[PDB]
Amino acid sequence: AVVKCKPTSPGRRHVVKVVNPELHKGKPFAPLLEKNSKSGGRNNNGRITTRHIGGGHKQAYRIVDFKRNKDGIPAVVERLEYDPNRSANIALVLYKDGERRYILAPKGLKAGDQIQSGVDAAIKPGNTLPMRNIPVGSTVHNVEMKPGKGGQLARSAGTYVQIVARDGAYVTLRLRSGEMRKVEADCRATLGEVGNAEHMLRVLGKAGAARWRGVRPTVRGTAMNPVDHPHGGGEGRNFGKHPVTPWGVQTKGKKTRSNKRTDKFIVRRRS
Amino acid sequence: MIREERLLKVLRAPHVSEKASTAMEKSNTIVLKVAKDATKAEIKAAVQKLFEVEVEVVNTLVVKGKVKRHGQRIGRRSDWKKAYVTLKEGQNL
Amino acid sequence: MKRTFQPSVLKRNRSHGFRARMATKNGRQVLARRRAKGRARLTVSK
RNA sequence: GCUCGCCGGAAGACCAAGGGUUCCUGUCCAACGUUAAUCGGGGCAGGGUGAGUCGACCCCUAAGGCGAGGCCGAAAGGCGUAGUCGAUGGGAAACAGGUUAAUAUUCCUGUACUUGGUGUUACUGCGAAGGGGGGACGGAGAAGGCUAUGUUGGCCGGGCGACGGUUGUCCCGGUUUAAGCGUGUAGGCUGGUUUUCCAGGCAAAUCCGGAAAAUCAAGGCUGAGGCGUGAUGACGAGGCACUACGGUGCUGAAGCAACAAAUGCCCUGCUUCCAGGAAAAGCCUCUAAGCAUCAGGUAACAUCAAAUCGUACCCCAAACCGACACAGGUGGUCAGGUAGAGAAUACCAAGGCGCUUGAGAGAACUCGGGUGAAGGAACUAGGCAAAAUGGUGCCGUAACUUCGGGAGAAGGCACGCUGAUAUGUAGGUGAGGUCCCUCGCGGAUGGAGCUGAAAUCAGUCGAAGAUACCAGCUGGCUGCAACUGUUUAUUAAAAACACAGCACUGUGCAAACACGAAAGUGGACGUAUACGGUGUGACGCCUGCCCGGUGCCGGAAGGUUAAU
RNA sequence: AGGACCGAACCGACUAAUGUUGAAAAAUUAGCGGAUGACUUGUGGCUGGGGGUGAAAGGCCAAUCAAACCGGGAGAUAGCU
Ligand SMILES: [Mg+2]
Ligand SMILES: [Mg+2]
Ligand SMILES: [Mg+2]
Ligand SMILES: [Mg+2]
Ligand SMILES: [Mg+2]
Ligand SMILES: [Mg+2]
Ligand SMILES: [Mg+2]
Ligand SMILES: [Mg+2]
Ligand SMILES: [Mg+2]
Ligand SMILES: [Mg+2]
Ligand SMILES: [Mg+2]
Ligand SMILES: [Mg+2]
Ligand SMILES: [Mg+2]
Ligand SMILES: [Mg+2]
Ligand SMILES: [Mg+2]
Ligand SMILES: [Mg+2]
Ligand SMILES: [Mg+2]
Ligand SMILES: [Mg+2]
Ligand SMILES: [Mg+2]
Ligand SMILES: [Mg+2]
Ligand SMILES: [Mg+2]
Ligand SMILES: [Mg+2]
Ligand SMILES: [Mg+2]
Ligand SMILES: [Mg+2]
Ligand SMILES: [Mg+2]
Ligand SMILES: [Mg+2]
Ligand SMILES: [Mg+2]
Ligand SMILES: [Mg+2]
Ligand SMILES: [Mg+2]
Ligand SMILES: [Mg+2]
Ligand SMILES: [Mg+2]
Ligand SMILES: [Mg+2]
Ligand SMILES: [Mg+2]
Ligand SMILES: [Mg+2]
Ligand SMILES: [Mg+2]
Ligand SMILES: [Mg+2]
Ligand SMILES: [Mg+2]
Ligand SMILES: [Mg+2]
Ligand SMILES: [Mg+2]
Ligand SMILES: [Mg+2]
Ligand SMILES: [Mg+2]
Ligand SMILES: [Mg+2]
Ligand SMILES: [Mg+2]
Ligand SMILES: [Mg+2]
Ligand SMILES: [Mg+2]
Ligand SMILES: [Mg+2]
Ligand SMILES: [Mg+2]
Repeated sequence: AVVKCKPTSPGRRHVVKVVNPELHKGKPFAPLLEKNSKSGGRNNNGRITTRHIGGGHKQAYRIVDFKRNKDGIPAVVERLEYDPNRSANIALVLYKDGERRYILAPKGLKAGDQIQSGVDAAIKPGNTLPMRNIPVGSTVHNVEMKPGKGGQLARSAGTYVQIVARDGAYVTLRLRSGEMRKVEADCRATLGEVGNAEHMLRVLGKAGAARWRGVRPTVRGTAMNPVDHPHGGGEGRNFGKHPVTPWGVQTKGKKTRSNKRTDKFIVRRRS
Repeated sequence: MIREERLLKVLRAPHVSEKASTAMEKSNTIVLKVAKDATKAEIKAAVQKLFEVEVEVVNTLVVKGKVKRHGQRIGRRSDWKKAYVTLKEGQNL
Repeated sequence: MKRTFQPSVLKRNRSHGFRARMATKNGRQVLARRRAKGRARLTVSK
């Protein structure tokens, strides 16, 4: 549920938070956790290569099953959990043979529901199979771009993909970006939408909240001196530049896609 | 713990002082300078063979040599090892 | 107030120590020059 | 030596870092010491640092470093696999007392504990670089039980007071005791046992996980403190001997209870939230290669071993960083009495100090303070600086408002002491006794003793009872920025930056973007409800017209147009 | 519950006086702001000079940063003094 906070303090007035009582309280399933090393957005030269990353809460990594290829063995959802590493929630599923895994929690899915993967699984939310066996028209998420490689498309909370055509060895997908894209039909996909669509209704309400999430301040170019940014200084507020990146490239409007190698899978670009 | 060539080189000298005299009267303990690289075991064996008395326990410390200036230049005395070697109650020498 | 030299032997030795000079071509050149100059102390040591 | 004064959440004590003999003793005084110096952190000499269980080393890993081969790069080199290092984190074990001029959880006395080797003996499936468990984890908050500690009483020793009183409801002091061992408490968690079966745990498993029957209701795990023991002891005012007057020896009373009580412990708990909270080994268990009367495992007793380095002294400072014996800087630990909400503040205790030129004088002027007639902002750029306000409880409190606020708005009243209610009350705590008991560190009953705010009534002293220290000044109009935050270390803290929110715009994942001749990497173990760049800047009511210029996006016909 | 309120430690640095051959190459005294957080702090690590880092002041990068420090080209050049 999304909940507004009362204004018992100015940093609370605008907070709107997503609170989901279906989610496990306390700790994750230890066997599926790894260490998660924060970067500050610096690379193996110690240089900041992506700005504005730093601080924010410590996080363990949950091992999520994006491939969903434990075929034929049914499994049941034990509980949904919070995953700090992503906007979607995850399900702890138990397989008939004693194995446990994490999957992306699709909308509607809950403790008790039964999932299954393989060339013959039932068409139902939470089930996974090659798209050559999902009816054209359906709605899917966690879609593979190469067979058996693992889900890469439509994983973020609330997202989904629609299979709009299948022909030859390929399906055509309407991605959430609006793009029409071809992917080969032996690629796997999971029936449903990703859960937690109410994610986008949160309002952080204060600066501290973005900090908890590891977002450091963005400094406007126009607020700098010429030596630092093409957006220069001035004398009082001054602009008169064509707007650019810090590196002198045209922000606003310049396409930066450049991949002849994959051009051929793109049926229609996003508008 | 021993080979006689090494044992003969391990004890260097009696150390004399009020603390060392008292350690003998009061505790049947003799105080020695021993080789720097000497170990408690060597010291114990050495004392036992050469001075021919039975040893209870050996304690050891390393003394830092004092520095002395000399106008613009310093000199430094040598570190050495001190051994508190306690003899068994039936006192000897 | 608080001054620029705040000691740490561990950090002294890691930045400037003999082994650190020896680890790179240019640090080994620091030692070469110092030995050619005939310095008594090549690095701060024990 | 006797007094006086200062600190006492420190100006005491103890660690780390850093220093490195500055420590103790003798001796000396030129230079050092802002003065003299017989003294010194100064000169010279000698002495002094004692460990299985305190730390390091050691085993284990974090960020990160290094890296056989390897990938990459004119050379130099960059990156990286297996590995190997790296604590600021995880991993065995010791306490109280005594002692030196100077060390002590290290020596001594007493009393313990840990992990290995070897033997003996009884029993036995042993085996890892592997599996599984465990180690192993956040923030906030609640409050019950405790201890540290204190207070009073009792107990024991001593006292009878320099000046009125002081044999009593009087004065002073002491009333301390560890680890370990036994007991398994307040309390926390969790159902337990058997059997059978299985697509998981890289093979294997008797272990974990999953499935199915059977059966019992109580089982197990964790756990402060208390009590006992340790202790036949140690410590203990004082006494009696001696003393070179610094000391040393011998001896040694009481050593209890009630009440209060942490921020320490139970608590790695419990409750709750979102921002969702290291790793690896030690440890427990499972098997594989294997080994099978061996080996190995478990136990009791015995026996051996536990090396090496550190250990002095300063440590919020005269010994470290500051050129100085420098109003500076420097991480952690401990927390006594009275008042007090308190770790604020004042006065004290233990402990430490009077800050290394002093003696006089009592001019101007400067610095830092106290008091001030009448006036009361007339000062000045400006109330700058001063002066003022200042506690608790209750009564009461406007516009405006996003309904939280504004608000401690404003303003008012009470406030010490003594007695009565009640020789100490409401409450808190809780003994004897009685009774039950699955008998205990148990339950009920019982209310003794102890402790104890607050109110009302009456009385009473002073000019003044929040008496000191301590401790808001209040209100009205208006510019700017929503707000908490950030910033020019050293003339600017602001209206500047950030900010949640909004928009534009790029980006289909080998993403765009960024560091890199490259390899590799960040973005991200993310995937369009995501990531980057740009502008605007909570919220409310809103955001109109202009595409000629410049910038960008799209276009293919025509013209022009490169190497070739 | 809260980037909530008052207020020590702790973090900061709004005003004034003093000091300015200082006690101090940035302090001291009286007042001041934050004080459960976008807090504060120890140990160790990473980023390197047209480079870093910057809630952006051209701030900071070992007591002078619109291009650090050291050594070298080096006796740069100096129609100036
Ligand atoms: Mg500017
Ligand atoms: Mg341009
Ligand atoms: Mg030693
Ligand atoms: Mg000396
Ligand atoms: Mg001395
Ligand atoms: Mg003199
Ligand atoms: Mg001296
Ligand atoms: Mg010993
Ligand atoms: Mg490397
Ligand atoms: Mg090589
Ligand atoms: Mg290692
Ligand atoms: Mg460590
Ligand atoms: Mg001492
Ligand atoms: Mg044996
Ligand atoms: Mg393991
Ligand atoms: Mg918790
Ligand atoms: Mg007590
Ligand atoms: Mg009298
Ligand atoms: Mg219980
Ligand atoms: Mg005595
Ligand atoms: Mg000491
Ligand atoms: Mg100290
Ligand atoms: Mg401090
Ligand atoms: Mg002085
Ligand atoms: Mg000082
Ligand atoms: Mg105080
Ligand atoms: Mg007057
Ligand atoms: Mg008057
Ligand atoms: Mg008036
Ligand atoms: Mg006027
Ligand atoms: Mg005037
Ligand atoms: Mg004023
Ligand atoms: Mg005043
Ligand atoms: Mg009255
Ligand atoms: Mg105006
Ligand atoms: Mg503001
Ligand atoms: Mg400034
Ligand atoms: Mg200022
Ligand atoms: Mg703006
Ligand atoms: Mg407009
Ligand atoms: Mg065009
Ligand atoms: Mg606050
Ligand atoms: Mg101040
Ligand atoms: Mg405050
Ligand atoms: Mg650092
Ligand atoms: Mg030249
Ligand atoms: Mg010249």
